[PDB]
Amino acid sequence: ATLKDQLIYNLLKEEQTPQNKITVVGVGAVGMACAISILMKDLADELALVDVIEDKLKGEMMDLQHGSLFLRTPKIVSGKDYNVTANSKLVIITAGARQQEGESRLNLVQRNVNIFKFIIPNVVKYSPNCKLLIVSNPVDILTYVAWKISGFPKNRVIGSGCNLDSARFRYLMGERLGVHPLSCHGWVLGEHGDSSVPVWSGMNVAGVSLKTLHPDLGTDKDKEQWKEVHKQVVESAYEVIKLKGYTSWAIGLSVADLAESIMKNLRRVHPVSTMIKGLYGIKDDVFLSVPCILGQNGISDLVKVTLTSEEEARLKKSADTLWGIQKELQF
Amino acid sequence: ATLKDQLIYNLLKEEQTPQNKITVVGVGAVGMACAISILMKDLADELALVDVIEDKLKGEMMDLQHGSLFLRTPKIVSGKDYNVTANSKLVIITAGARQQEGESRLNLVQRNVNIFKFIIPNVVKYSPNCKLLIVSNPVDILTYVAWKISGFPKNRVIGSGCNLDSARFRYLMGERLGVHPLSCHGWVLGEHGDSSVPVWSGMNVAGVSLKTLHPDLGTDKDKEQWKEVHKQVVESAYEVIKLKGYTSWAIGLSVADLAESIMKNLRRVHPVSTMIKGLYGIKDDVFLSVPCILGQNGISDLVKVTLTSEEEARLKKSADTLWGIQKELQF
Amino acid sequence: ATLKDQLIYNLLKEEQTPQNKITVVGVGAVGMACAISILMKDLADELALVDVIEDKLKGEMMDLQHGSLFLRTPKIVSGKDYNVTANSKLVIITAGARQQEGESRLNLVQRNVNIFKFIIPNVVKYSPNCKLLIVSNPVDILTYVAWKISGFPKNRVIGSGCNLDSARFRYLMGERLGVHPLSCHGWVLGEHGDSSVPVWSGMNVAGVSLKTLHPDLGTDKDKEQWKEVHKQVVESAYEVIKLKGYTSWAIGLSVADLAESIMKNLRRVHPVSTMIKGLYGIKDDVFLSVPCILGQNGISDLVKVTLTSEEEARLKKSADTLWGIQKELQF
Amino acid sequence: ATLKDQLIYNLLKEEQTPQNKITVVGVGAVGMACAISILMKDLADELALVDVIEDKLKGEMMDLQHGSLFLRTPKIVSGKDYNVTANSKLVIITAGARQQEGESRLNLVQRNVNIFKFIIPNVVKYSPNCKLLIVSNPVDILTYVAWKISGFPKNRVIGSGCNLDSARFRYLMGERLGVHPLSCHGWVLGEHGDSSVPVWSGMNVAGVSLKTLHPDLGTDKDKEQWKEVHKQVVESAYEVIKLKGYTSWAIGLSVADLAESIMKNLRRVHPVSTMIKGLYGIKDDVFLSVPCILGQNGISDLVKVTLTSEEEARLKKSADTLWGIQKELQF
Repeated sequence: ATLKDQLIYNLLKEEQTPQNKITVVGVGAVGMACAISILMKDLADELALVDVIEDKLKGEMMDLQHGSLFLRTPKIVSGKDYNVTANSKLVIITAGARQQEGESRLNLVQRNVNIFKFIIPNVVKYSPNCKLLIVSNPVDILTYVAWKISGFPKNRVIGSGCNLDSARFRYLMGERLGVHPLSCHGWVLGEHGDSSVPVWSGMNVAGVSLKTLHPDLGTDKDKEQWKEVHKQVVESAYEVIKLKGYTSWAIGLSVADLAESIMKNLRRVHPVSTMIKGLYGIKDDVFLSVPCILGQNGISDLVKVTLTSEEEARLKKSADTLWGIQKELQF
Repeated sequence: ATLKDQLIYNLLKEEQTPQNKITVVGVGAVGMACAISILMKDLADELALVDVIEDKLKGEMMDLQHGSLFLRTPKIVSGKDYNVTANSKLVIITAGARQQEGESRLNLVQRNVNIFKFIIPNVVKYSPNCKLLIVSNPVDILTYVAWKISGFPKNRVIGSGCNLDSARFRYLMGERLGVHPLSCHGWVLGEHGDSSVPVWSGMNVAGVSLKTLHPDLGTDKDKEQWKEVHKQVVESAYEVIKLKGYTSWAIGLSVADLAESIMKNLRRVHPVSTMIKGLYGIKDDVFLSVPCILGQNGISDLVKVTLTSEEEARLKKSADTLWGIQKELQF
Repeated sequence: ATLKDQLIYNLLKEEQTPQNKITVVGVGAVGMACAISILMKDLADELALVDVIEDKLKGEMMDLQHGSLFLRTPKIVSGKDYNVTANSKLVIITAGARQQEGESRLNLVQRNVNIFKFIIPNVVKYSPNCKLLIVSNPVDILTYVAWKISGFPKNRVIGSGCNLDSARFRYLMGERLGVHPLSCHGWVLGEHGDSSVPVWSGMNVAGVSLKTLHPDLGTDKDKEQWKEVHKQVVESAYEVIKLKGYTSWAIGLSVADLAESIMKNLRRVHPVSTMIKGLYGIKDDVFLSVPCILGQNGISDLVKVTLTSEEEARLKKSADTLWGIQKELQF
Repeated sequence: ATLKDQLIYNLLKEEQTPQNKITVVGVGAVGMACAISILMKDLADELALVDVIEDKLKGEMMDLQHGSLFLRTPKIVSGKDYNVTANSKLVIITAGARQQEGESRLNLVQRNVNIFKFIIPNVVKYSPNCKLLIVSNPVDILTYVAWKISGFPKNRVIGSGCNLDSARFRYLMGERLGVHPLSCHGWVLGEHGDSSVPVWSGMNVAGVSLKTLHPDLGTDKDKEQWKEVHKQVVESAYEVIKLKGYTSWAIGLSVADLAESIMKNLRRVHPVSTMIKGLYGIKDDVFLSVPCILGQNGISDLVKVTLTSEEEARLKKSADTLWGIQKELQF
């Protein structure tokens, strides 16, 4: 008899079905940051990695596996075939084309659509009940694309949206005030990136309205120039990209935070990208970041934030731009 | 009055001395894996990053800072000047030279020595009471170098040594037996890399000696070829390097495990590289991996593993090789 | 419209089926220690508490609920009706009768049987696929009882058995050696309590056999009297009971450790009580503690520990005693 | 040579100085709930327990020690002599007299003063640099007493105050709205207990003011009777006490949350009891709960919450009552 059979008496042939499985698609810096963050928060009993570059994929998988002693996620697998993703509760999509210099936004989105036309039906085939969390940029449009291709109901297709931007906002707020960002409250909503909307009316510490204490907050008459905070939020990513080449750690952490609300059914509120038609005067199928209640069924509820006519106007303009692109897309 | 002063009443101007500070030197893939692993285990109240490449350094720092909302380490700093490292309890060195094409080993090692002649006195100046953890390769030699340059007592200079190799060994063992590596015990000792020694006599599950059940275990007559496991331990790292270009996650996790024993004064036993002269038959000032008890004073105690004459012979040969290299070095 | 409906837009009416639910039966000190340990390790998305004393039950539930802000288990429920336990993955039984003055052991055990005849079919009705973890004393016998009543296969009925005794053993060993118990290995097997068997041959640090270094280890000629360690393992529990009235924290922590292996499918090895007929020379349907691999299907595999004829004799004597009691029982 | 000395080579005689030590005074249900919560959050490298009932104290200590394998706090000690508390960073006081039926508030406070006159100088003697966290009831007065006796500056004497009441408020808010309490914001301030002040103006989700959406919020004209939420907060403890005899778990969790901000220097904002003279028109040395920034030096800063004249009036009346008692105290 083998050493194993001398040492160990087997009771069960186990038809291994994963109970809390997560898949990350794309093993670039973003995908791997998501993976390590997920592994270190014990959110999954099985982690699957998928990418088209087989050697890099295998290398990342093995590197993680070699750290198993220090983790509590007993199964880490990878493959270019989507059968490795079967029965995932949550599938995180980070794959996508990188925008070349002089490439139009439309062209970039169409390249990503061509990628998603392959990824999404494969994901859906093997995990028809999963939640989709889209991290790939441009996230609002790509969440829309994932939604269109998957045929999933809207509660189950979520874009990372302005979750990280809101985290950055709160970090900068905390630095200005000398308070941990957990205790600084403020929301960045709408379209991820330059057009996002900082909701000044909601910024507070301990329930104290900053806008109330300082009525010129976020305006051009503001002597403390709080507008810059938002400008910094918008530009931070660029700066990080200018400095180290890309951004990864912060995105990975924010994505793991989302994953945690979903996998643990927390019903926390996160600013994520969701199908917003019928709100704020928006009449098209577009996805924008609003505060959403996240749980085991994805987005169950939305918070209705009261906005100024100017803030609503920004949202509508974003919706118009997004739709102007989306209607050109070939599925 | 400013918004801050309308919102916040200050009681104290605080000369904040960090109480649980860790420094990582080198922000390549290894250093950043160490940093993220440390941040996600809440081991430090302040993390300092140091490197000579300033833009990359700043970018990595900012990327981590942007995730502050999701972390419990309130201060992350960086700089090329070592004054940012002041008052660290633990300093982790991952920096080192990369071997150029056609450069001899002695030359490469000498370049690392010259680098350490700058790094180490700077580290010691600002944190004279710290523990030094050397991760840079070749790790046994560079740990010797750090020890010589720092003038620290030997309990406070630790090389990562065979900690990860032992973790890999336990992973592979776990895969062969169908058991989590936490419950599979086995030690890889001696010189990190090709010359390491798998201590077959200690391999066990639930205290059951595998060698006793299978006396040919690890020999050439072993029909199950357990030798291959050790071979894979040695080679897997090369494989990962061939597949993805480098290794990072597993080393980061194992280093964070070491850091955890040190920062929490756990007195767990880890196979790390220590100045082993006067034990195990070793007669030169060399560092080799043995099981060490790690706590807040670094290595306070060593486990004396009973070895066969053949295992002892391998350790002595490693010591002779290491000393043969070290005596060529100029300090 | 209500405030909620002005604030929140609902997308979904959710039939929420909990995905990682745990039930604790009995809210005495042991049950509540288990509950708090489970809540602080984030093992469950729903925790159900059950007991016959309704006011105490409700109070404990509310007290836990009031700490929800500090926890990551979004649903805590309680009730005397077992419908609150529906769809549990793991059900932990701590309930049992207390021996009255002048009541025989057989009588006490029979009362526990009669209690289990109510509890177990109710548990099974609402969670037919759960794992049962029996903590109630006398644990080997009551685990047998739960197994008989439930009709579950043996992989799914687990007694806490000698898990805590082994933890205590490793603590005492750690105290003697100056090493954390995580790095001190030793197994207490067989019948929980006075008759348990310390397996001296497996006691080790870093794979170094203590028995090999010290052949008299655990015998009567042992000048260091390591036997006393086992004695203390047996007696410490009495001592704690004499000192504070009962024991709770350590058992709660050890049970949460078991739960963690089960809920996360870890396949770690734990010394738990399992139906051991056909192994270790045992010929009756009795439960004894051996090292078991624990995962999502309960006990999937057992480690076959090499024992001396004397150790085997002790196990057989325990089996005969247990069967001698069990055959008097009426189901 | 002993087995230990054969197995282990000692490098260091360690003058053991704790780096992150916490003391809990009082091992009643509250003290032990604090202790288990602290142990499970890895906030201390050493935990000291102190109480006057020696057998109960020893029993609790041993019970915790037996769970060491499952914890990462390597030293747990206890004693009636305060020398066991030496060099604590944080000392949590839960000891105190229990109010008898018909005992006046003044008489109860004086009994507690007599207890504190023994406890506090002993604590201060052995840990002159510690932060004091007073949990004993009535907490506002006893924090004042601890402050007077210790001679500590006010940043270093903190009362648990309305931290738990605010947590309960947020729990109830979450239940009314279907949102996790982490995402529900609301503050209970002032005097702990019936006279506490729910700050309706600050209640919000995602920065959306509930008071703005529902102007009658918290008034007698409120058709949804949100006032009841506060009444429930006030009464919850009584109910829990009526049901199970006392309250423990929630307090333990909230206290551990405070301890975490202090031990990790987080600078989070918590509603804790602090010396409030010179604010809200208060002219006496009284302690009330306001939002405080908590870190390694205790309370470094206060948030200035804008209150209505009615809310201020409630605070002033509380201050008057507290002072009316405090001026009768004999030190």
